[PDB]
Amino acid sequence: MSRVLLCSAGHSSMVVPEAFHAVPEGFEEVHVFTTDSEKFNPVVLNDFFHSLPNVRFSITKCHGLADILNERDFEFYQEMLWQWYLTKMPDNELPYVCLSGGIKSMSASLQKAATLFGAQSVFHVLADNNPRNIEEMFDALQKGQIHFIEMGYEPGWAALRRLKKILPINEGCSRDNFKPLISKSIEEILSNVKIMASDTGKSNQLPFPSLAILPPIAQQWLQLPLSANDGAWIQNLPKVDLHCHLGGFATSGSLLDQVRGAASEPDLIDRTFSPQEIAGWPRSHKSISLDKYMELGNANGSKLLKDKGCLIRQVELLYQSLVNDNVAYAEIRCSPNNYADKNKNRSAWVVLQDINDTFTRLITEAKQKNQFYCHVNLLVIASRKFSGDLSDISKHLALAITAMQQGEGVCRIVGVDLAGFENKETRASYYEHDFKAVHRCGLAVTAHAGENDDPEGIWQAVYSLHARRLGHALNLLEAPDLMRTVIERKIGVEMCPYANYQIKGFAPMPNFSALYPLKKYLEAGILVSVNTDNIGISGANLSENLLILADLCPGISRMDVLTIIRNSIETAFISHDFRMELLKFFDRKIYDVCLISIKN
Amino acid sequence: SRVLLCSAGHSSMVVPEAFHAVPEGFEEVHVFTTDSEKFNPVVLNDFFHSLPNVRFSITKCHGLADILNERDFEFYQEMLWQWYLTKMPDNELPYVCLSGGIKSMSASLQKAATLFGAQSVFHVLADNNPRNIEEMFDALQKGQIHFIEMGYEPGWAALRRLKKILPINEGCSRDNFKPLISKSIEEILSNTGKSNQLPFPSLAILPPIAQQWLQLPLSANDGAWIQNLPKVDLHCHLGGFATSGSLLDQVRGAASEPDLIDRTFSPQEIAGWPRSHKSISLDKYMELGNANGSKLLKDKGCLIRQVELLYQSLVNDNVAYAEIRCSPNNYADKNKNRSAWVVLQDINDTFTRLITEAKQKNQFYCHVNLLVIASRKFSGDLSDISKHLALAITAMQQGEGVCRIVGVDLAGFENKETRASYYEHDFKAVHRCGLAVTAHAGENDDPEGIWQAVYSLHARRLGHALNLLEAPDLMRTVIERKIGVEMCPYANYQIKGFAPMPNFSALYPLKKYLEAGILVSVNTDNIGISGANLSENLLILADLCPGISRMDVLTIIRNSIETAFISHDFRMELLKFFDRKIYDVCLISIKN
RNA sequence: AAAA
Ligand SMILES: Nc1ncnc2c1ncn2[C@@H]1O[C@H](COP(=O)(O)OP(=O)(O)OP(=O)(O)O)[C@@H](O)[C@H]1O
Ligand SMILES: Nc1ncnc2c1ncn2[C@@H]1O[C@H](COP(=O)(O)OP(=O)(O)OP(=O)(O)O)[C@@H](O)[C@H]1O
Ligand SMILES: Nc1ncnc2c1ncn2[C@@H]1O[C@H](COP(=O)(O)OP(=O)(O)OP(=O)(O)O)[C@@H](O)[C@H]1O
Ligand SMILES: Nc1ncnc2c1ncn2[C@@H]1O[C@H](COP(=O)(O)OP(=O)(O)OP(=O)(O)O)[C@@H](O)[C@H]1O
Ligand SMILES: [Mg+2]
Ligand SMILES: [Mg+2]
Repeated sequence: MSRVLLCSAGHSSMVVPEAFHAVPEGFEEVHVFTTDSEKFNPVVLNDFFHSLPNVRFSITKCHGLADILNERDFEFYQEMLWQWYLTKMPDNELPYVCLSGGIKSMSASLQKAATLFGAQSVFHVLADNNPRNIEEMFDALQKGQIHFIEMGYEPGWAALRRLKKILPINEGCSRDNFKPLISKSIEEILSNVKIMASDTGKSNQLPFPSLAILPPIAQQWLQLPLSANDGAWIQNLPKVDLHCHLGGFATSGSLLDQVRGAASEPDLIDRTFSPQEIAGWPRSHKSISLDKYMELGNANGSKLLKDKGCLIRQVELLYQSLVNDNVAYAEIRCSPNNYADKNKNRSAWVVLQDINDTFTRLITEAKQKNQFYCHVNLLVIASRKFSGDLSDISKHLALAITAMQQGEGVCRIVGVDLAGFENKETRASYYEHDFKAVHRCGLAVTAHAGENDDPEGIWQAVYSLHARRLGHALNLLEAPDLMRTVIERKIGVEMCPYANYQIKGFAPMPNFSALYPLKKYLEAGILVSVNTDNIGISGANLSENLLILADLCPGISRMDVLTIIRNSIETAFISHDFRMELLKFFDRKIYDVCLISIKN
Repeated sequence: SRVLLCSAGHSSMVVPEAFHAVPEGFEEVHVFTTDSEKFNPVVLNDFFHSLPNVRFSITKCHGLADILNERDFEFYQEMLWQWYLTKMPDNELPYVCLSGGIKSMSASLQKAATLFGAQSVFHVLADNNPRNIEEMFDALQKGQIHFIEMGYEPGWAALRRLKKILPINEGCSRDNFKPLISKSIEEILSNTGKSNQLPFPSLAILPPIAQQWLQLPLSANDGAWIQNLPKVDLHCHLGGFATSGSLLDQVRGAASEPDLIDRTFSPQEIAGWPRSHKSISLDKYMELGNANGSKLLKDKGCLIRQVELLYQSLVNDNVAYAEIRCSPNNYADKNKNRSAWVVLQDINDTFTRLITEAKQKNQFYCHVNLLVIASRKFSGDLSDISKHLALAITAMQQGEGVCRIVGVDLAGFENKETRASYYEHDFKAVHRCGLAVTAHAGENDDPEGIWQAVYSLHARRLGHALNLLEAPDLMRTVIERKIGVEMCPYANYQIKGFAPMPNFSALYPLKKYLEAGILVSVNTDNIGISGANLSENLLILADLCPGISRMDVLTIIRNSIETAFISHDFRMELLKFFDRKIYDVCLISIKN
C-alpha cells in the first residue's frame, strides 16, 4: 500500500508541506509538477523533505513554459501533466490530490485529471495567515489555524487509466515533434460517448470481450478484414488453445533433437521415421491421409516418451512454446497409457502425475516471478483401440475420474477425449452406460469428428455422450438440424485451420474447391475455437493458425478473431469463478494490445 | 439556452470578460457569489445595462464569507448545487467558467458542472490584470485576453429531477441539507466477479457515477427504474393471468355465451396478499386460480380476450420478450368442434396479430413465444403427454409468424409420481424436431430427478428447483452445462416461505445462485394467482435477498435472454435492442 | 497560496 500524494505549486512552495501535514496519518511519497519558472524555489521543499528519508519525493519540471499564456501552452502543459500523472499511480490503488497551489487553469486541469483517472480523495488546505516561513506551520497546526477541505471521491474510468502503457518512446515530448497522445485519449472518450448518444443504430452493440471503450479508429480497424500483415497484432493477442495433443508437439527438428538429448538414458533412443518429402509444410499443396499424417508424427510419442526425462523435457518445451505464443490458457490432450511402462514401475497414473507435477511447477515458478504464464489443464484422451483389450477405454475413464481428486494444483484434469477410429464400429451409441460414471463425477467430454462422421453419429455424440465440445466437424452445415442443435445447446467445435487444411483440403489448394466453413459457422453463431491439434506435425503454432484464416476464409475480420478467442474461453472446461477471472484478464490484455496495435 | 455561469471574487472583471467568450454575441449570463462586502455589483450592473437583452441574475450566499471553515464550505457547496439545479437550462447544457472565486469554490463549481453537465468549461486570463473597463476595451481591441478551454464536456445526462424534487427554498439555513449524491460518491470504493459479470457492454459508456449507482444494493424505492427496464419472462402460464378483479370481469364479459359463465364463485382472500405473511400449500395456490382456466377459457371469445389482456399487461410491464405456457387441451372442447390444435392456432394468431399491429404502429411490443405443456396425470389416461408432444411438434412447423412454438414444458405437482424421470421414452422425437424441453422440477424435488431431467431428458431449463444448494454435484452439473433455472420469487415466497416472512428462517438462494454462476431468471409463474407482475417480482428480491445489486438485476435479465429458446440470429438483435434500451433508461434514471 |  502506497498513498501517492499529488500537488502542484505556482511559486508558493508552502502548499506541499501543508498538504503533507494536512493528514497526520502520514503518506508514502509525494510528487509535484511545476513549471520551469525561475521564481519557483525547490530548495525549500528539498530541505524540508530531506528530514524524512522514509518518504519518497520528486519534482517534475515542465520545460519551455514559465507560465500559461495561450491555448497552445496550456494544452501542452495539460498533456505533460496527464502523462506525469499516468506515470505515478500506485500499481493497484489510487493516489491523493491537493489543489491549494498554482494558477486556476492548472489546478482545474489537475482536478480534471484526477476525475478522469480516479483518486482516493481530493482535498485542499486552508490557513488564516498565508505565511512564508517553515518553522511556523507546526505552531499553526498545534493552535488549529490549519484547515483542510475534503470534497472529492471519484473512481474514474478503469479503461481510461489502463492506457498508462502508451506514454513512453516519446523522447521527452520536445517542442519540435510533441505528440499530445492523452489528448487523443480524451478525444476517444468524448467520441465514444457522442456516438453512443447522437446515434442509435450503428452504436447498438458488437464487442464480445466487452471492451467498447477503444478509440473509434480502433473500432473501425477491428471491423476491417485482417491480412497476413496482422501477424504482429495476432502474436501479441492473448489466445486460448483447446485442441493440442502432447505427443505431437516436438516431432521433428531442433525441438525433437533436444528432447531426445535430455532423455535420461539415451541407450534406448533410436532414430526412427522420417519427414515427408515434396510436402511444402506447413502450407502443403496436396491432401494427406489421416493415417499418413499420424505416421508423420511417429518420430516422437508413445515409443519415445516412455522415459521420465524425455517426457519432462517434452512438457517443459510445450509450456515454453505456449507462453512464447502468448497463449494464456491451454488444455493439453495426453495419453498416459501410451507412455506407461510397468517394467520401470511407470504406470499410466504416475505418468499423468508427472505431467501434472511438472506443469504445476512451471506455472507456479512463472507466477512467483510475476511474468506471463499459461494456465494449462489436461484432457485424458480415452482413445479407441479395439485390438483386443476392451478394458482400455474403461481404464482410461477410471484414471481420468480418479485424477480429479487431487483437488489442489494449478493444473488439473478437466475432461476426457473420445478420439480414435470414428468409424461406425465405435459409434457413441454403445457407450450411453459407460459414461454415466464420467458425467456424474463432473468430468467433461470432448469428441472427435474428423472423418466418416455421419450426422447421426454427431447426434449420438452430443445427445448420448453429452459431449460439451466437438472436434473438427467441418460438415455441420450439410445437416441444418445438426447445426441448429449445436447452436442451441451451446456446444463448441474445435476447428484447427492447419490440420483441416492439410487433411481434408480447402481453398486455395489446387484441385480443391471446398471453402473453409469457419466464417459461415461464426455467422451462424457456432462456438468455434481455433486450435493447433498438433504443433509438430502440422508445423505451426496458434498464431499461424489464426493468421491462415485470412486465406482459408477471405473477408474474416479482426473482431471475428476476438470472437473466436471469446468462444474458446466460453467453451473451455473451467469453473465459473475461474472463467470470470480469465474473462477479466483477457479483456484487460485485449484492451492493452489493441491500443498498442492502433497506435503503432 | 445559451447560459454562462461564473463565480465572483475580489475583482468584478470576470463576468465582462467572459461575456464575449462566444464570437457572435450571447443571450443570458448568471453570477453566483457569497456575502462578502468586497464585491460591488454596481460595475457589473452598469455594464449589463448597456445590453438590456441579457438577463442578469445575482445570487448571494447568505451568512457566508471567504469560505474558511469545513461547515461553511459544505453549506456553500449545498447551496451552489441547489442554485445550479434551479438555474439548470431546460434542454441545452450551459456554459460555465470558474476563473473567479476561491480554489475551493472553483473546485466545487467544476464538480457541479461535471456532475450535471456543461456546454463548455472555459477560462479567462489577462496578462496585465486590468481594472478600469477602458482597459478591457483596450484588451479586446489589441487582443491579449486569451480564452483557455480544456475540451468540451459531455456531462452526465440524468441529474436534473433533483431540481424538481427540491423547491426554491429562498429562506434557508444549516438545518436543511441533502446528501443524495454524496452518499453514492462516498460509497464509490468504500464498499470480485461483479465487474467481470458486466452484461450489455454499452454499460461501460455509462458515467462513473451511474456505474457506481448501478453497483449499489437494490432498494424498494427504485420501482420506477425497475419498471422502465426491458425485461424477459420465461415462466408465465396463460391460464393464471385473469383470475380476480376487473380483469376477470372484463374477460368474462367478452365471452361469446355469457349465460354459461359462472360469475358466482370467487377465490378467497388472504391478508397481506401478495406479500402473504403465512405460507400456503401448492394445492390451495392452484385453487386461487380456479376462477379462470379450463372451465372458463372454453369459449373462443373469452380465450381471445384473455390472450389480448395478457399481451396488454406484458406490454404495460415493459416486458420485451415472453414465453407464455399454454395447455391447449385444457381449453379444447368437442361440443363446438374446437380441437386442441385450433385452440393453439387461435392463441398463436391472436398473439401474432397483436404483435404485428403494435409493430406497424412503431410502438413498444412484446415478442411472445408459446410453450406446449405436457401435463402428467391430470385428465386420467396418460395419452395426453403423447398428444401434446405431437401437437407441439406439428405446430412448430407453421414457419410464418412472429409468435411461434419453441418448446414443450413438463409439469409436476409436488413429488414422486410427478417426477421428471418416468417418460424418457417419448422425447427422442421432440429433441430431434428442434424443440426445447423445460421441466417443473421444483417444489422440493430430490436431486436424482433433476439430474435425470438434465441428462436423460436433455432439459435446457428447470422450473424453480430451489434445492440445488444441498446437492453440490448437481449444482456444478447445472452450472457447467449452462442450464438455466426459472424461479418465480413471489410464487416461491408464497408457497415455500422464506425471509422476511414471519416464522420462517430459510432464505432465498437467488443471490447464491447468481454468485455461483447459474443462469438464473426471474419470472411471474401466474400473474393472476400470485397478484404480481414481473416488475414487482424483481423488486421483491431486494426484500427476499438482501444485498442484491442493481447490476445483479441486469445480469438476471441477461441470463433470461441467454436461456430463452430463440435462434442465435434473433438472439443477437434482441441483445442489441436490450443493450440500447438499458443504456437509454440508465442514462435517464440516475436523474432521481 | 499567480489574475482571492
Ligand atoms: N486425430 C486423431 N484421431 C484419433 N486418434 C488420435 C488422433 N490424434 C491422436 N490420437 C490418439 O493419440 C495417440 C496418437 O498416436 P500415439 O498412440 O502413437 O501417441 P501420440 O504421442 O499421442 O502421437 P504419435 O503417433 O505422434 O506418437 C493414439 O492413441 C490416438 O488414438
Ligand atoms: N497468464 C496470466 N498472467 C497474468 N494474469 C493472469 C494470467 N492468467 C490468468 N490471470 C489472471 O490475472 C490475475 C493474476 O494476477 P492477480 O491475481 O494478482 O490479479 P491482478 O494483478 O489484478 O491481474 P493481472 O495479473 O492481469 O494484472 C488472476 O485473476 C488470473 O486469473
Ligand atoms: N405448478 C404446477 N405444477 C404442475 N402442473 C401445473 C402447474 N401449473 C400449471 N400446471 C399445468 O396447467 C394446468 C393446470 O390447470 P388447468 O389444466 O385447469 O389450466 P391452467 O390455465 O394452466 O391452470 P388453472 O385452470 O388451474 O388455473 C395443467 O396442465 C398443469 O399440468
Ligand atoms: N419490443 C421491441 N421494440 C423495438 N424493437 C424490438 C422489440 N423487440 C425486438 N426488437 C428488435 O428491433 C427490431 C424490430 O424492428 P426491425 O426488425 O424492423 O429493425 P429496426 O427497426 O431497425 O430496429 P428497431 O425496431 O429497434 O428500431 C428487431 O431487431 C428486434 O429484435
Ligand atoms: Mg486431434
Ligand atoms: Mg409454473
